[PDB]
Amino acid sequence: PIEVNDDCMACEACVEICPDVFEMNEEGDKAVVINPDSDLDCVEEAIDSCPAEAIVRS
Amino acid sequence: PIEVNDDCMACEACVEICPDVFEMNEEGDKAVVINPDSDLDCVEEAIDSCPAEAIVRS
Ligand code: F3S
Ligand code: F3S
Repeated sequence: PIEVNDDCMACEACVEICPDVFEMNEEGDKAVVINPDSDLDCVEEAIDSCPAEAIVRS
Repeated sequence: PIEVNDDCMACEACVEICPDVFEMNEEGDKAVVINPDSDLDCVEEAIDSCPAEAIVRS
């Protein structure tokens, strides 16, 4: 499944690109995965758009 | 890791009991796991307190 690692810089590109799969935590300093088994094509876009390369498939 | 399945009834007991691990999604109808690898003891409490038995360890 999809995970956000500790390299997250809170860029929030993933939230803008794929809102159905990524949300920011309450603190607002790390993205959260709402559906870790998503097949949406925006997932690939979010991974490719993360500067921190924080989004991975485990 | 910890997951919330589709049986979630949005009881939000998990959010009250272990706020560092569970948050509600934006719609507010499903809990989200902020740290799926957490070892906090409140995780066990949240699992035990979920009426829907929606929280599991995969
Ligand atoms: S830095 Fe974090 S907020 Fe999203 S764009 Fe990369 S996972
Ligand atoms: S119903 Fe859902 S909101 Fe939490 S208490 Fe059970 S996982």
